[PDB]
Amino acid sequence: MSLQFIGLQRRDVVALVNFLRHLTQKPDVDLEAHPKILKKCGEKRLHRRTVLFNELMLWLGYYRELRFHNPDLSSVLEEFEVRCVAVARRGYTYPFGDRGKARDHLAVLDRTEFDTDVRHDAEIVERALVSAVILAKMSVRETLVTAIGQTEPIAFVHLKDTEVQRIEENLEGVRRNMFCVKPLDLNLDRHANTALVNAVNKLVYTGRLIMNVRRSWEELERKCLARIQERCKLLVKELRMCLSFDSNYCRNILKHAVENGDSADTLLELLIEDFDIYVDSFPQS
Amino acid sequence: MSLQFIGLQRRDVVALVNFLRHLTQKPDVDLEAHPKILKKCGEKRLHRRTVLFNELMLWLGYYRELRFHNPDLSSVLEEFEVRCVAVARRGYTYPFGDRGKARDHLAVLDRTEFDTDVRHDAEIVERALVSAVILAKMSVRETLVTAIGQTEPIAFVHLKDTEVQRIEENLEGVRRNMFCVKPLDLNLDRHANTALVNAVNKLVYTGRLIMNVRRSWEELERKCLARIQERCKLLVKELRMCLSFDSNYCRNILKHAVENGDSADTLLELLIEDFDIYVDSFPQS
Amino acid sequence: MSLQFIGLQRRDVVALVNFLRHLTQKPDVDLEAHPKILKKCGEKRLHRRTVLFNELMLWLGYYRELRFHNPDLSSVLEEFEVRCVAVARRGYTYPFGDRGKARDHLAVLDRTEFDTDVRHDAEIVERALVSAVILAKMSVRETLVTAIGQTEPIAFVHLKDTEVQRIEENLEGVRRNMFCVKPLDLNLDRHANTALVNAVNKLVYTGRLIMNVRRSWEELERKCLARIQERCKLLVKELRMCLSFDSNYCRNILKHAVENGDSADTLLELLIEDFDIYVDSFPQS
Amino acid sequence: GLFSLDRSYEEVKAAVQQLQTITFRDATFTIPDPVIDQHLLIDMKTACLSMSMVANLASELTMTYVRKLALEDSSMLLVKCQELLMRLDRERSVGEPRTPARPQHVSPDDEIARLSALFVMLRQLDDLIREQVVFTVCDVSPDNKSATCIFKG
Repeated sequence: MSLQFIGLQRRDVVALVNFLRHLTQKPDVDLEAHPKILKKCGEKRLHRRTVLFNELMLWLGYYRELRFHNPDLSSVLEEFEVRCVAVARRGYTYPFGDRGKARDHLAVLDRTEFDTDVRHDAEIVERALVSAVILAKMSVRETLVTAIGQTEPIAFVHLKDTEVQRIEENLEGVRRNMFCVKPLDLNLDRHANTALVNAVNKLVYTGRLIMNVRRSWEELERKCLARIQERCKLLVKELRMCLSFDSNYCRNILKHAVENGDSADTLLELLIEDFDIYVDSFPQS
Repeated sequence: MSLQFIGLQRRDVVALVNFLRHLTQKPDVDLEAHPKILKKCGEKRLHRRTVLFNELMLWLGYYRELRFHNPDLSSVLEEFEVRCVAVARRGYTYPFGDRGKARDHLAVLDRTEFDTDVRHDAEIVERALVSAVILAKMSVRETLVTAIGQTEPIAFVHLKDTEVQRIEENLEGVRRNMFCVKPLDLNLDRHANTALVNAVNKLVYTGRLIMNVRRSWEELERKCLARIQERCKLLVKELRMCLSFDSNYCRNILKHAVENGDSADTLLELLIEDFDIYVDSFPQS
Repeated sequence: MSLQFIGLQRRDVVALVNFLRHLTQKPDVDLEAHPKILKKCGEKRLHRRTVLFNELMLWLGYYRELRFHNPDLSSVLEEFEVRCVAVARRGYTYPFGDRGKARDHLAVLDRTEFDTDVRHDAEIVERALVSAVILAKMSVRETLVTAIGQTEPIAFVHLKDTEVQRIEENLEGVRRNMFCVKPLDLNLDRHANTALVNAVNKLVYTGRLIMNVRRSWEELERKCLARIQERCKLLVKELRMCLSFDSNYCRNILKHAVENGDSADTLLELLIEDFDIYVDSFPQS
Repeated sequence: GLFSLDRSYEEVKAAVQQLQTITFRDATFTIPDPVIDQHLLIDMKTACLSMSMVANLASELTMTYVRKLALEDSSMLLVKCQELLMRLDRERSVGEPRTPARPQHVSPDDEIARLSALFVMLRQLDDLIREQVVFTVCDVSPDNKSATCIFKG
């Protein structure tokens, strides 16, 4: 469970442990966004092997921390449907030019539900929002897309330039640290807007929030495994260079597959429990 | 964003903002309810111009926390919308002394829906409950009052006084503070009561809830819109007396009408940002 | 919350009073599981009349803490129905070698319901998991016992034994203390499992959680009441010897039977409000 | 015939026996079971398909039309019929249903083939849909042995 490193002094070891304890509460949760933390590995100061190895441990413990926190979306996914159901009852009483065209959108809005897979979750968020913004635009008699295959872009309606520039800073700051979000001091409600428009705006906000969290999480998750294979392919080339009991031991550890981040967990646990034996293979000082 | 007070020490400004930030958590959410906050303004200790200005800052900032917290009974509203629909399936089966007299109330019950305006909702539930609470009386063959001009006081039927007293104190505690509703441990159904009557009671409960919250919210807002208009009406008089550039500057900031709480938020956002130029107007200590 | 004791030293009273506030947090939530706390009660330091009375206070107060920390499964118990319907969601689509037999299991899975009363659920869970696992094994074509009168054990399917150890250890720490929940046991593999088993295992874990907590609370209450009802009998037989007023006041209090949820909580208040007067009888120090 | 597929169950095993013996205002005459050798005969199978196709093909199909007809309101009951489509027995939960389920995106031409296959099954069912009188007895002989019926058809 405890991580191990070779060249670094205990100050930097504790620095990385504290960097990892505070991951969720840290802004910009991305190891590639903190180049000084990678410089803490002591690039250009220690041997190529020890640099590569402390970096592999950094990436493995970072990916393990991601899995350990693993941002749950249970409450917002249910709040999104609870919020979604509002627009239907707000739109029923409203008079439309062609009520059947909007009844189709209310029906798309009311059959919303989330499949168990995380993969199909983002698609409902987008289809309902397309059904809702188009509904709100029919509410205001605003121009609609007509070309075949074209679709209205999801965008907030009747909101100030400063106000959308302000909420987009929030929705962007969700992308750089998903696990925690700070709700805006500003409220999307407006006295000038129709109640349906306000419900649509809050629905769009929750939808863009869900989409920003999902896409960024999956991006980090695949990137970590990409760097991990990047490291193991080079580390094997380094270990082949100098055969000994312990250099030949780390290679037989690295022979295994890297896919499927549970396999990275396997590699990290086997790499820790067998650390004592090959620690002398890596030069230090 | 940063409220500005003239003659108020940070010990009192911290108290005034701590009163706002925890407003959802306090019972009796009314600025007038807490007179100590009205005393923290410096009234009868500061000059009148500064007194009215600090009172005005308090009112604009309290109105803002109202617009922000902005209760939204949607999750309960859908349950009420379902229970009203069940009430008619119960009332249709049970034999009635008059097939046609109850037809009016059942059709009134079928016609319930929530208008695009939120403000109509409290009316609907009212015309919902006159539809039901009268009808349940015919259910027990009780002789409901038919004197003109009184309709039918809303009331739970065939219930323990121990229970109605508790449910009444619950509705009252919701009345004073409408944001942190506390879920009941009570089971409103009683096997002793008629199966229809358990449904009428589970309907009337949520109906009283939605009515009380909407009424109390409108009652607070309808008051604050008068309070801020009075503060500006009195402050423009005091500001007329001085011809200093900043004294004319504040009158020009106050020219805009406080109606339509959106303007109440615009005036505050403006009144903060230009505070530095005219702060010279008001005496200090 | 106003507990008192006759002969205990004040420093010992501090530990006993603090045991109330730190009860649920610590592992091994059972009064016997802590013998030190019962040596703190006053055996062989205080007279038998004092010891048997002191244990009445500890057992009634412990029964009071247990009901304050009213363990409330309904939040998770609702999610059990989501997970169970999610299991049937895959039981229909999944092909079987013989489907006319598994259709019985899917129907029997559709039956499961939650009564508002707690005591039947430890049966319903068993009716489901046995019906579910007999389904899940047929996903991977496991050999099934046909001998009449045999129930298949309730065990996780295609979860590694080292994983099963870590998950059953969490279940054992749940059986140790119902209040503390650590659902941090999610190591299931994306690749290694099939469509049914992925949900059958999570359903089995939630059912084992719900049943373990129900049984743990039931054991706690079963021991508490039998202990209190015996200590009352011992003390009533003990004070019969004395004639003095302060002692007879105690028997007049203890005539009332402790058998109820509400009766111990009434006796403890009635035995606390009148403590000033009968403490003279019990010899102290 | 609809139970011919379910002879494993004791409840159906008993209900079939109850349907088997009609109880009429006269001496009773049990009806032979169509099921035999664990397997249904081809005619009843085709007729049960004619019924179940009409029972299932209509449920997924009629919403695409009722949603459009309910707009007009001249008849004034198709809005009430949109709720009739739901086929719910209990009053709706606080969950999904507010509108009936309708097919999505359906490819332009197959909708004609499903429509026409709905009508092909009524033709298979028509022989059983409407029995027709062939006699109307005016007087009966004693012992109810001869009767004198005016012929119909």
